[PDB]
Amino acid sequence: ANAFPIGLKDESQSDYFYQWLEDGNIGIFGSAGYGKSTTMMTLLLSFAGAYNPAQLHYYIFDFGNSALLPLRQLPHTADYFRLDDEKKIEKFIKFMKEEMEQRKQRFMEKEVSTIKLYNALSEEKLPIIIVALDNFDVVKEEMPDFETQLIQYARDGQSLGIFFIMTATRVSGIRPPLMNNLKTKIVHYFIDSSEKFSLIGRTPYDVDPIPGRALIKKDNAALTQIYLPADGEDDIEVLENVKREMERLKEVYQHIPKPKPIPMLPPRLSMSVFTNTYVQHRASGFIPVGLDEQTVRPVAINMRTDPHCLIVGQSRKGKTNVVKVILESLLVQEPESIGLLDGIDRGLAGYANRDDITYIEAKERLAQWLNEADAVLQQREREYIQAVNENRATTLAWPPVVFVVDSLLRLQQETDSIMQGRIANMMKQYSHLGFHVFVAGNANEFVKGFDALTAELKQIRQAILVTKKSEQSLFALPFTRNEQEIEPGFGYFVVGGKDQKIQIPKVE
Ligand SMILES: CNc1ccccc1C(=O)O[C@@H]1[C@H](O)[C@@H](n2cnc3c(N)ncnc32)O[C@H]1COP(=O)(O)OP(=O)(O)OP(=O)(O)O
Repeated sequence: ANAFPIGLKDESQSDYFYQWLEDGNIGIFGSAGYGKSTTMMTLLLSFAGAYNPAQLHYYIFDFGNSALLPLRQLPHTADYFRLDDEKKIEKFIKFMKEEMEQRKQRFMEKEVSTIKLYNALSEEKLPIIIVALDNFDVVKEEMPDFETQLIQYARDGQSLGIFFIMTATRVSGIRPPLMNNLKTKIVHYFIDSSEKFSLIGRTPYDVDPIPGRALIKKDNAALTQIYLPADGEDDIEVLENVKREMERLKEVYQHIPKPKPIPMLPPRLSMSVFTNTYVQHRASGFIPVGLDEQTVRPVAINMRTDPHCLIVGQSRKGKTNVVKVILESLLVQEPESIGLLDGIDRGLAGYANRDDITYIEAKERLAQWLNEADAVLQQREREYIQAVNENRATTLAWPPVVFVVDSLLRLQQETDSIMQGRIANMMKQYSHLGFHVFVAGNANEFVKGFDALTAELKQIRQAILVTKKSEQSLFALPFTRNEQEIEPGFGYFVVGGKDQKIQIPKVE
């Protein structure tokens, strides 16, 4: 449970025990082909057998030669990193900074120093995070940014319940801060004599003749034979039984929730893949518009609280795509009617033939749809008023009567003062009775328009921007000089003052 036996000490004989937490970070050292990765594999499997996946999280950085590739199958492993996975390692650095910062807040909120205290008092436990790193030499030379973070994890992490394990072929070159934080040190055979001398550490010879100066030996070193991770007579038999060992851990920890992999944005994102894999909420009155940039989770429009939405931007392709993302997501719901007013370019002609979609082009056809829409909304208004006057609980949600517009300029041309005022009144009257409006156009069109219809649209506080925040005077948002360019399938989701970057999926 606590004392993990990792090897047989040379002197009957007793096992060398590694105390949980107390013995701190582990530092595996030695020349090539002397059991650095086996010691790594023995440690990680030993801890996995005692603690749950929910209690113990691994993040294996295998930069050696795929020696820790079997450990990828473990339920304890959150993610597995290689030298080629640079973008994944960069995100991990961001993840740990946020995770450590969040930990420090929770510790300070409940007035505690160590993780052992926090988990004891708090009912919701935090997982122990071991950062396994095979081959430190390659990190030392080729990855100085990651090296800086590894020193921070070893120093500050242990108190927050974030331990660190690493193998290294050349100790001469490792910084004293990193070396000192490595509490436990497993030292395998070395070829060079100079490499051994540095691992001896402080001795009574280091003590100068000064009253008060002294060496404090906590515990003596021990010559130990490290156990193999599984029984076997050769490398293949051990590797086979190591696989069989993990199959048991998978079976034993079946109901225990597994750790989340590091969230990553795909290079290409379609609507079909977005709806199937990522979108796993499928709630009524929620239109998923795209994945968040940082967290990589579906962001959605709450139709009950925020019924209307603007699609602002210069890009014709960008706006039209966002309309299709909304139309596709609206079809998953059970709408009463959808009045699609397409622009002068007939881009959304494919949605015309589909069910529950009235394709609008001329002015006369728009008037017919407004009559059908208003007739339904008038009935809902009666049921709402009758419910309040009879002291009854009002209906929570209705089938959405949506009015999608691909072009604001086309809407103004196809309507007059009377018809524009009618639509504006419908928004004022029926916004709480399942009426929705999705307009698309340039930023200046909303601002320049002082007509009855456009005056109502400019007051809508929710929007999907497919343009820069600096290049619009509609929503007062935070921005800077060095703002990111608006590439295809990228925009901002504005709602209730706040905003966030999102990856908008392409509708084929
Ligand atoms: C990943 N290699 C193995 C995994 C399980 C069993 C054997 C091996 C193996 O390749 O054979 C060697 C010993 O049998 C096996 N071994 C360890 N302890 C042993 C022990 N107590 N008895 C017998 N063999 C042992 O270690 C191996 C040499 O060191 P290793 O490759 O583990 O690490 P490294 O090369 O020092 O560093 P890196 O992999 O990062 O380059």
